[PDB]
Amino acid sequence: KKVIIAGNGPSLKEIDYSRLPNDFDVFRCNQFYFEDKYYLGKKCKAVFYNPSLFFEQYYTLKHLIQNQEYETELIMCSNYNQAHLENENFVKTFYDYFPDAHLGYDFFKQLKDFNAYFKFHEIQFNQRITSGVYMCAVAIALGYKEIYLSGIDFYYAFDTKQKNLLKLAPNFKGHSKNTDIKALEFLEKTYKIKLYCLCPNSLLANFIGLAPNLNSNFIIQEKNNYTKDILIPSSEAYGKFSKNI
Ligand SMILES: CC(=O)N[C@@H]1[C@@H](O)[C@@H](F)[C@@](OP(=O)(O)OC[C@H]2O[C@@H](n3ccc(N)nc3=O)[C@H](O)[C@@H]2O)(C(=O)O)O[C@H]1[C@H](O)[C@H](O)CO
Repeated sequence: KKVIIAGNGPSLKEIDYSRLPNDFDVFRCNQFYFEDKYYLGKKCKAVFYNPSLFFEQYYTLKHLIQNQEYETELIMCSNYNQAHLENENFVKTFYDYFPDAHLGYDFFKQLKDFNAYFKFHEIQFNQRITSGVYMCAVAIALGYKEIYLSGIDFYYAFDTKQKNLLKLAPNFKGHSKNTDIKALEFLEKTYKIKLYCLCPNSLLANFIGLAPNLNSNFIIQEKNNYTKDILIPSSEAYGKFSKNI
């Protein structure tokens, strides 16, 4: 099966739906649910969240599901088993606090050469990949062979400036384009998989070849009265979780 991997950049709103593969799974990340339309449908194979806001995103995801705004088979925390990158207790107890979820590193680490490539450049040169790229590695580890990229623009497809998210991550007021491209090329080259770019106005199309024009239709379903901010747990919830925070 093929996979569409979506970051949340402007390009997400500029998909050339003519080039959509026949049959595919969808990977989403972080604040994908801020999208004002279902640019890639309601059904996710996997949603990926950063360790630092995992508690709050998992809580928000449960409401998205409850409220029939999205579905997802897998729930991934994009960790790396590095003390300077994420809380060691959170990781240690993860499956007991989030039993239907997965540590992304369980899959990421199956790519030995890429794990090594990433670890070296991060710890040595402070080269971090974005989640778009992390999702790619995990996809390859699950045996996907064709990856179609959207929403990756090297710095959203929506107003991210929402009260709760601003409270949790005040930086919504590390990375580079090159670091991401070099990682993608490395993955393509080393693991013999195919990258495609679904967004021809994206700066990404300079680097990855355009997915092929089939004559695909896609219905972009509208959203109303939808969850467009992350939800915050109660202070008693944080109390209980606190060893892991
Ligand atoms: C403030 C802060 O912490 N920003 C980071 C950001 O530097 C980046 F690390 C990332 O990406 P995030 O912004 O959510 O966007 C999701 C992914 O979509 C692609 N994208 C999006 C917008 C854009 N203009 N150009 C892009 O390329 C990138 O592949 C990105 O990783 C991430 O984990 O990769 O996550 C956010 C937050 O940690 C997260 O949103 C909190 O839940």
